[PDB]
Amino acid sequence: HTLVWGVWVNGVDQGDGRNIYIRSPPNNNPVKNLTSPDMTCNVDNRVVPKSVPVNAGDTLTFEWYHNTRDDDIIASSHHGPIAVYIAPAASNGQGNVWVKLFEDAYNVTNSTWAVDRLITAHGQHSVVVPHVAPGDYLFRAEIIALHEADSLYSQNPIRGAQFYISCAQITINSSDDSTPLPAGVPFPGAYTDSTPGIQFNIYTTPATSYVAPPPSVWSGALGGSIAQVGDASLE
Ligand SMILES: [Cl-]
Ligand SMILES: [Cl-]
Ligand SMILES: [Cl-]
Ligand SMILES: [Cl-]
Ligand SMILES: [Cl-]
Ligand SMILES: [Cu+2]
Repeated sequence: HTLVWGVWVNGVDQGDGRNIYIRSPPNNNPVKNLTSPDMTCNVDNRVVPKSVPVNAGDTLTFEWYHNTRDDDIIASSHHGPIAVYIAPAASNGQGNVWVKLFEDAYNVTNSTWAVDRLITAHGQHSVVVPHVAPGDYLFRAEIIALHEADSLYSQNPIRGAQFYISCAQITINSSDDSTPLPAGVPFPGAYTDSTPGIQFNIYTTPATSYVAPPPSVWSGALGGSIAQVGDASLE
């Protein structure tokens, strides 16, 4: 159970974005139905009044929280991967538009899931803004909590993978457009019951075996991190 508070741009807090530049849902409950329209941008997908200005090459940091800013972020039980996707805003997230910019899943090197790292990072994870066309975009940050994912939601709706989805409105101002954005995948649609990484037993299946759901990270993506970029208590 987690939500996006706001974003940082090059280590500068853009302030509370909830219902402002984040298409915030009403609460922190997961999406679970893989065919749901709610897979696009969560349960209240609508235009919000502000879009955060960035330039290509900026570090854009999403900041998550549980109940209040800079709290426990997400329950530690919620082990799973983190991904970020981009789509042109005019799409409203519809059709074959979502391009993956970032994936972290299980990290053998230090025996962490992405979610574990997110908690350590005070809810903060980042992407480099890609060299796409100037204009308005949706950045879709997605946490998959796997603690109940040994069952399919379609078999038992009390369980299943849990999707914490947040769409931020981002305006890319300066960009040389050296990596034009291609068509992408649909949400809903890209994840199905058989997709790798949707049905997974963290209790009995080795985490080193986990494969995150496709699609693969786009060739144009410039990277990211899961790491604190600024101290929210420093304000
Ligand atoms: Cl839960
Ligand atoms: Cl950190
Ligand atoms: Cl099942
Ligand atoms: Cl990949
Ligand atoms: Cl490319
Ligand atoms: Cu939860």
